[PDB]
Amino acid sequence: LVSTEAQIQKMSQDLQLEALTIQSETQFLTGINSQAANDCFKTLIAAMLS
Amino acid sequence: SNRLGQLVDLTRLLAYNYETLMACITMNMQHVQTLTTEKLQLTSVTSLC
Amino acid sequence: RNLPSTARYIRPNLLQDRLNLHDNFESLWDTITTSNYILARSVVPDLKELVSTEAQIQKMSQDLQLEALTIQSETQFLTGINSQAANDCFKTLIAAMLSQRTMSLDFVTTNYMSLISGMWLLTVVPNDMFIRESLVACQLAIINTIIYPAFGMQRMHYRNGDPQTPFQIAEQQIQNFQVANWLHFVNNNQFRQVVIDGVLNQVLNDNIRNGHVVNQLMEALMQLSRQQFPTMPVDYKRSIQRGILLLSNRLGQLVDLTRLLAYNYETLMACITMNMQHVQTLTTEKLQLTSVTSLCMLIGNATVIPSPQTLFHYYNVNVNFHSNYNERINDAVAIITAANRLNLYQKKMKSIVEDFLKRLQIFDISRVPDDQMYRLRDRLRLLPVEIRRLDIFN
Amino acid sequence: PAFGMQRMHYRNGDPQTPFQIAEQQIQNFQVANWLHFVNNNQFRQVVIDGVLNQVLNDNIRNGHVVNQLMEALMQLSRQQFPTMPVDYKRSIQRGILLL
Amino acid sequence: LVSTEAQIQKMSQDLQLEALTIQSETQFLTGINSQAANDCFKTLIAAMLS
Amino acid sequence: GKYNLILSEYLSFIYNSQSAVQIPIYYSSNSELENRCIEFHSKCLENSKNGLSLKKLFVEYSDVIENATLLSILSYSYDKYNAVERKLVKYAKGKPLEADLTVNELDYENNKITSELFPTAEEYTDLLMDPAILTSLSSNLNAVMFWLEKHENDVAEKLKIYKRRLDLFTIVASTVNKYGVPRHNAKYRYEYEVMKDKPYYLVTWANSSIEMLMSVFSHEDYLIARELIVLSYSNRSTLAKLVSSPMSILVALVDINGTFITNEELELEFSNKYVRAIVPDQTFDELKQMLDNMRKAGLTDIPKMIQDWLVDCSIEKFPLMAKIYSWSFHVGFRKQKMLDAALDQLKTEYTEDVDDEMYREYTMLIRDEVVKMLEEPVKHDDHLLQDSELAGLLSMSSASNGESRQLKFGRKTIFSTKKNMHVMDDMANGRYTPGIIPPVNVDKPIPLGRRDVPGRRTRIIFILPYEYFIAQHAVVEKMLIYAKHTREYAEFYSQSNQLLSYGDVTRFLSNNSMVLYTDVSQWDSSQHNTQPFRKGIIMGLDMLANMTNDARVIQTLNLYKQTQINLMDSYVQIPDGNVIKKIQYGAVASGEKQTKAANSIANLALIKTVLSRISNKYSFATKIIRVDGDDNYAVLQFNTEVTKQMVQDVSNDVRETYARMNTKVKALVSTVGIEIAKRYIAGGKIFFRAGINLLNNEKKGQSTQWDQAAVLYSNYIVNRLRGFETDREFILTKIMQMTSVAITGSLRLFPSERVLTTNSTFKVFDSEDFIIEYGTTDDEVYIQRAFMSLSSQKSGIADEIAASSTFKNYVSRLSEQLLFSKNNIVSRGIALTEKAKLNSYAPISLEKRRAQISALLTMLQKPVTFKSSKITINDILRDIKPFFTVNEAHLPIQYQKFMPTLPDNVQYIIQCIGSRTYQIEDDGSKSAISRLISKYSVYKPSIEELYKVISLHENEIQLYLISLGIPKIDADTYVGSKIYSQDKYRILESYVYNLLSINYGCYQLFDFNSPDLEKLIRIPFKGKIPAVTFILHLYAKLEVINHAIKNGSWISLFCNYPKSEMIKLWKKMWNITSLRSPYTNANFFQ
Amino acid sequence: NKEESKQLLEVLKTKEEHQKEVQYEILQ
Repeated sequence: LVSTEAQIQKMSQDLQLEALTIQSETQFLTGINSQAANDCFKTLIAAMLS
Repeated sequence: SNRLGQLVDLTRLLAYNYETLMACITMNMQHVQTLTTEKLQLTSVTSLC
Repeated sequence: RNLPSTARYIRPNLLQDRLNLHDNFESLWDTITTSNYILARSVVPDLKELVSTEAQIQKMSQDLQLEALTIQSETQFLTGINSQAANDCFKTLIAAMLSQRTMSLDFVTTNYMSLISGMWLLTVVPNDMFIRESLVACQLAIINTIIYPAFGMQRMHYRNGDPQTPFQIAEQQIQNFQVANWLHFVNNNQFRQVVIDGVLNQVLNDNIRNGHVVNQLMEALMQLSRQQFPTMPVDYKRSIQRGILLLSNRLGQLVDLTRLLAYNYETLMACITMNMQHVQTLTTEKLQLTSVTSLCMLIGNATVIPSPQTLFHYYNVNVNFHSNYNERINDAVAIITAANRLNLYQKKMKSIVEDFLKRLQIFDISRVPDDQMYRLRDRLRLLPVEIRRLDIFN
Repeated sequence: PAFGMQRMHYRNGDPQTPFQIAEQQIQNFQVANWLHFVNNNQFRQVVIDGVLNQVLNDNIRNGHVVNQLMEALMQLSRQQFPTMPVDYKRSIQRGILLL
Repeated sequence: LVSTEAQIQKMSQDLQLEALTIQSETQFLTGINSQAANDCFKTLIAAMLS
Repeated sequence: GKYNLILSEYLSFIYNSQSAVQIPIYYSSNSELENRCIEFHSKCLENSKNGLSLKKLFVEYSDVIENATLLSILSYSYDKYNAVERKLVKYAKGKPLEADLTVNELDYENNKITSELFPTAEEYTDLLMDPAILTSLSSNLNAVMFWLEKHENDVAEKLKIYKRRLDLFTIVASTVNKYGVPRHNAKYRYEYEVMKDKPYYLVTWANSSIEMLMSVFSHEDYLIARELIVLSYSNRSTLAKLVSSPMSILVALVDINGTFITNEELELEFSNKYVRAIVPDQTFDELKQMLDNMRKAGLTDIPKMIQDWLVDCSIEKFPLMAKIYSWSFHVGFRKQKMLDAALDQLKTEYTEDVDDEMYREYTMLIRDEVVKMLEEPVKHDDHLLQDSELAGLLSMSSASNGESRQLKFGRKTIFSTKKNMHVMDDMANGRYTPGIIPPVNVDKPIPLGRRDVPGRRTRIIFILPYEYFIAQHAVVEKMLIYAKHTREYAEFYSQSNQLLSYGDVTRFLSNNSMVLYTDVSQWDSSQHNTQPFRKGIIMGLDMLANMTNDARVIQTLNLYKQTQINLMDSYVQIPDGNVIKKIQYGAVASGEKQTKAANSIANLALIKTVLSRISNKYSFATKIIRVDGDDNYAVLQFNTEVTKQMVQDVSNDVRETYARMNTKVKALVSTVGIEIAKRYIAGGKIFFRAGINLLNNEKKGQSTQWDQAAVLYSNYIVNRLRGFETDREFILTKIMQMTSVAITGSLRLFPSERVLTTNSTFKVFDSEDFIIEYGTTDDEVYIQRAFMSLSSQKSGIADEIAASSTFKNYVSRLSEQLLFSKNNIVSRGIALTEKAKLNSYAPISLEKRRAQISALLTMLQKPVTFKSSKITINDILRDIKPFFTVNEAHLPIQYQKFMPTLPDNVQYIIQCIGSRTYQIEDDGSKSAISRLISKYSVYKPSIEELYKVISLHENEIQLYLISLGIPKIDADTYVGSKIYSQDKYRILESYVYNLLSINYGCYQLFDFNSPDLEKLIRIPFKGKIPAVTFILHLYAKLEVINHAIKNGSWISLFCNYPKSEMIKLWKKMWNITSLRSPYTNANFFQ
Repeated sequence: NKEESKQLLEVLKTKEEHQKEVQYEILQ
C-alpha cells in the first residue's frame, strides 16, 4: 500500500488546516489506518458473497 | 478526485475478486434482507479509498 | 616553440567501433557508458559563483508569504533548495548527455516546485534521453495538478502499457494555443544524429541552443497564471501560482542557464573520438528534482567555461582510450584470424579475449561469462586485419 | 506584472535602459508619458551670470511631475494582476499607498 | 520632522502587518531613523552642485 | 545508564577498606515512594553513625533500588595518607628512565633536579611546568590503575590493547616510583618542598604521557606513544616543532580524486575533478634533511611509518599521517621564560638594502585599503564615530585584560585587569582623561602577556591602557563590518555568525593552476609591520579627515592617529629575575582591537605587491587571495599545465622577493594541498589538527573544579571528532574525581549520571557521546525544575560594588553623556545593565558559582525539592512524546566522505544525510532587536536575557534596551512598529538552539534542511502556531538523529498531534525557565 | 639507511612524470 504516514502528509498539506479554528475538515483523518482497509475490503466482499 | 485511476483500480479489483469467489459457490444465492447486520464504519472505507 | 622537419610524431588509431557494442552487448555498454559518465563528471566545471542560499530563501519566503520558522520544517516548496544539489544536477545532466546515459527521476508529489521545474527540464533536455517510467510519472503528475486543473478538465485516465507518454496524449485534448504548442515542442523534441569530424553526435534542435524555448515555456505558464481555477479552492490556486511566479522571477537567469548548458555540451561534444549512440542502458542515474530547483533558483551572472587544459585532458584521455581500444582489437583480430587459417582446432579462444578485456582497464573479467567473449570472437572473425599484421602473417 | 506581461529579456549592454524600451510596449497614457518624461529628463546647460549651469527642466521645479507620477501609480493600483496573486497586489499597492 | 515612532505606527496601521508571516512590507521599515534622511537630502544637493 | 556502576567500582577500588563505606541516596517524584527514599536515607545516616552494617536495608527498600533515581554517593574513609604508592608498587617493575641534559639548548629546559636550578625557594617558580588545572597527577595515576585493574581479566583484542598500555604505564611508573609523587596543595599547585629533590619537568611529561597512552587503540599508536613518551622526558623545545613540520610538504604529494568546494561559509558542492601532484625534487631533499634530523633525535618507528607511505603516496593510507600530525601536539606546552620567549620574536635584522619601490607601494596599498573601508561612514557622518568615546566606553567588556592596578570601591581594594573597572576608578579621582593618549617610551614602557601554542613559537601580547581601545574601537568596527561582505578577509567574511572555515582553495585547483600558501605568524618584529604600515594608516586618516565636515569626527580620527604616533615608538617592560629590561619595539603584535584586521590588510598588501613581481617572468591571473592572521594563501592560474621547474623557479623568486623586503619565510608552493594552523587539505579532503591538551593547559584560567571537567569533556569530544581518540572511561573517572567535593576530611560526595547530564548550569557531559539527553520521565523533569530554582544566585562583591559612590558617579556620567532628566526611571536600568558586565570580573563569577555549587550540595546531601511548577524544556518534551510512533527505515548512501577521521557512526550519518549548509543565529544577530545592539554597541546580551525581555510588557523593553546604550527614539519606534512580534520567533529559535547545543558540537555538522531527513519526519501541518510545528519537527529530527548515532540504524516518525495539545503548548511557550552552561559547549573550530 | 633513501629519491622521479617536461627535454 501507500504508507499511512506519507499519505497523511499529502492529505494534510492538501487540505490547508488551521490550528486555531474549529474546522470540519480536521475530522477527515479519523481512522485512516490500515488494518481497517483490509477489514473493510474483506467485510464488503464476505457480506456480498454470504 | 485526485485518486481517480486508483479508485477505478479498486472498483475493478473488488468486482474481479467478487466474481471470482462467486465461482466457488454451489448453493443458489438469494437476495434477501437478513436479521442481523455487519457494522461498517466509513472511516474504514475512506482508508480503502 | 617551433619544431623542425627532422622531428616526428605518431598518430593514434581513431577508427570507429568495428564491433557495434551498442548492438546487444548491453552489459559492456552499461559499464562503458558509466565510465564515460563518471569521467565527464570530473571535467564539467564547478559553479564558481552563485547567489547566496539564505539571501535567496528569505526573498522566496516573503514572495510566498510563509508562516515564520517553517524554514526548518520546509513546507514542500522549500525542500532541497541548497547547493550540493544544484552542482550535482549541473554535473549529472551534462555528463549523461555526453556519455548518452539514461537517468531516472526520484521526486515527490507534495512538492509542486518539483513538477514546475520538471517543465524546464523536459524542455531544455529531450525526452528520449530519460527512462520511460520516470517521465511518465512526472508528466502524469504535472498534467493532473497544474494543467488539466487549469481548465476544469478531468484528472486523467492513463494506461500503464501505453505507446504514448502523458504529454503526447495531452497535446490533443486541451484547447489552449500556448500550452498546446509547448507540449508539441516537448513531445517532438528529440536528438538529431549528425556526423561531424568523423564522429557521430546527438545534437539539439538549434532553438534550445539560442535560448528561446524558455519563451514558449513562459507563455504557457503565464497563460495558466491568467486562467482561473473554478473547480478548485483559493489556497490551491494561490500555491500553484506562487510556485510558478518563483520561476518567472528567475526567467532571465534560466535563459542564461539553458544557453550555458547547450554551450558547454557542444563544446565538450567537440572533444569526443568514439561515436556516441543514443541507446538505453541497464543502470541509470538518480535525479531528485529538488536538485533541479536548486540549480534553477541558485544561479545568476556567473559564467563557467571549461579551462582549455581540462578540454585537452579530456580529449587526450578519450584519444588514448580509443587508440588502446583499436590496438587491442587489432591484436585479438590478428591471433584469431591466424588461428582460423592455421587450423588450430583444440584451441579455446577465450584467454585471448581475457587478455583483450584486461588491457581495457575497466571491466571485471572474473564475473563476465564465456558467452559474451565468444560472441565478441564471432564478431571479430568478420573484421579485416590491419595491413601490418596481415602482411607479417602472409 | 501589473499590465500582465513577461518579466523582461534584457541584455547587459543594451544601448537602451529598460524604461526606454518599456516606454513603447505598454499601452496606457499615464505610465507612458511618465516614462517618456523620465527617459527624456536631462539637464539644461545654460550660461547665466558668466557661469555655465546644469539646470533642471522647470517642470520639476514647480512641483507638477508628482502629478504624472501619481496618475501612473493610481492607474496601476486600479489594475488586477492576472499573472500574480492578490496578496502580492495587496503588498505592492499597500506600499505605494504609504508614499 | 514628524515623530518617527508615531509616523511608523501610522505606517504599521496602514500596512496591517501580521506576527505570523514574513511579509515583504516589513522590509519597508528598514532604516527609517533621522540622520540618514538628512544625509540623503545632503548627498543629493551636494552631488548636483558639485 | 552505565556510568554509576563505573563510579561504584572506582570507589570500591580506590578505598578498599573495611572503614570505607558506600552510601547511595535516591529520589522519586511520587510522594509515598519519596518518603520511603527519605526513610532509607535517614536509617542509612543513623547506621553510618553507629558502626552498624548497611547491607540489610538494601533488600527492604528494593523498590527504590530498581525504579527510583540515584543522585550521588557519599564516602566515609579517613586520611589514610600515601596509599597511592602502597597500591602503585606493583605497576613499576620495569626499569626507570635517565635524563640526558645535553639535548635541550638551554640549561633550565632539561629535566634535571630542581636544586640543580633553584637551590633557594625565594627564586623558585613552578610556572615553567605548572599544569594550570584543578586536577592532580595522583588523580591521573589512580584512574589509570583502576582502568588497568578492572581490564585485567578480559580476553580479546581489548587484552592486546591492555598489555600494550600496561607496558606503557610500567615505563612511566618505574620512573615515578624511583623518586615519588609530588603532592598537591589545596590550590593544585606544586610547591618547592616536594620538587626540591625531584626532576623539574616530571609533572607535565607524566600527565602528557598518561593522556597519550590512554589514547592507544592500535599497534601504530603504541609505537608512536612509546617513541614520544621516552624522548619527551628530555627534549622539550624541538620535538613537536620537528614532527609537525614535514606535514606542510606531504600535502603536496596527494593526488586529488574527488573534491569539495565552498560557496558561502558552510555550503558545499562536491566535484569529481582529478588533479595530479607536480612536486619538485628539492623539496624531497629538504624533507630528507628533516627526516635525518628526526632520526638524529632518537626516532626509529615513525620515520618508517612516514617512509612506507611514499611508495604509493595514496590517500587511503594517508590518515596515519593525519593521526601522526595530532600525536605531536599531545605532549604538552613549552613553558619557557618570558625573556627567551620574547627573543623568539625580538631578533631583528633591519637593513638599508631593501627596496624602496616595494615599501612605498606597500604603504600606499594599506592607505587605499583603509580608504575603501572608511569612505562611506566617514563621509555620511555616522553616529557611532561621533560618539566613539561613548561607544568604546560601553564596549570595554569585549576588550583585553589590562595591567593590574590598585582600585578602591568605597571600603575595598581591588587589583582588577578589566578596563571598565579601571575607568570607574579613574572617573572618581579626576584621572579619567581619554583625549590625552599616554605615551609609550622610556618613561612608561609597555607590559606583556604570552600567547602560547605547542609545536610553534611563543607570540607576545600587548597589555595597554584603556585609551587605546577607545580610540581604535569604532573605526575598527566599521572596518570589520566592511570585511563581513569582502571575500578576501578570511578572518571575517561571514554572514554575521560563521567563518569560511572549509576554505576557498578548491574552486580553481586544476592541472594548470598552483597555489602558494605561507605561514606569517613570525612576521611581528619584521621591517614591514613597523614604519610603513603605520604611516600608510596615518595617510589614510589624513584623507579621511579631509573627507568629513564635523569636528567630533575629525577629533576622533586625530586621536586614532595619535595612537598610531605613539605606537610607532614603543618600549617593552620585561623582567628577568630581579632586574628589568626595556627594548625598543615600535611594531605590531596582538593584544589590541586593531591588530587582527590591520595585519590582514598588511599581509594582503604584501602579497599583492609580491605577486606583481612573479608577473615579470610568468603570465597568470590572480583568482583568489585569503589572509587570516597566522597564515595566508593565494591561488593562481596559468596559460598551460604546470611543471616542476616552474614550481621551483617560482619558489626561488618568491623567497628572494621576500628577501628583498628583508623578510624570512619557509615558502611553500603546491598544487593540491596546503597546511595552516587550524586545518589542512590533502587530495580534495579536509582534515584538521587535534592538538588540544586535556590534562595540561596553556595558562591558568579562573573556572572551578567543576567546570574544567566540562571544558575537558568538550575538548575530548572535539579531539575525538578530529581523530585523536582517548578511552572514554578514563575521562569519566577524571570528571567524577573533579566533581568530587570534600565536606570534611573523610566525608566526600560523588554525584551521578542524572545530575551531570541534565540541561542546566551544571551540565558537564552526556551518557552517550555526541548526544545531549532530555527527559521524558517525571524524575529528570523534577530535578530540572529544582536546579533552575538554584541556578540563580548572588555575589556579595557585586552587590557592595554597585552600592559605592564611584559606580553611582559612573552611571550618572553615562546618563548625562547620553540622556538626562529621567534620573530615577532609566538610570537605575543602566545600573542593572552595568551589573550585566561586572560579571566578566572573575572573582564575582567564582563567588556566584561556588554559591551555586554549595546550594546544590546542600540538597545533594539531603533529599530533594519540588521546585514549584517552574516550566522548563523537559515539561514540553514530556507532552510531545506520547503522540509518536517509530518504524524501521532504510536510507541509502549518496553524500560524499570528506572527514575520514570521524567515528564511523557520525560518518555514516554524513554519508547518508548531508552536512550542514546554513548557520542560523545562535545570538539572533540578524534579528531586528540585535541589529540595534550591533549598531550602537558590540554587547552580547545572552539569549536567556533576550528570551526573558521579550516575555515582558511593552514598557520595560524600552528601559532594558535604552539601558544597553541604545537611544530612546529608536526604542520607542521599535515598540510602536511591532517588530518584536516579528522577532519572538527568531529569539525563541536562537534560545532553543542554545539550550540544545544545535550550534555547538557534532550537531553543527548535520543538514536539517535535507530532503532525505525530511521525508522521515512526517509531522503533518496545521498552521498559525508556528512555534509548535517548529519544535515538533526539530525534536523529531533529534529523535531520529539520536537513534542513528546510538544504534546506527534508521527510523521514521509520525505525529498526528491534536490541536488541543497544540493550543495547550502555545501558552506554555513563552514562559520557559531553562538554561545551558557556557562551559559545556564544544566549538569544533577553536 | 641511505640505500632506501636514495631509492626513494629515484623512484619518486619515475613516479609522477610530467609530459610537457619530457617533451621540452627531448627538444632540449
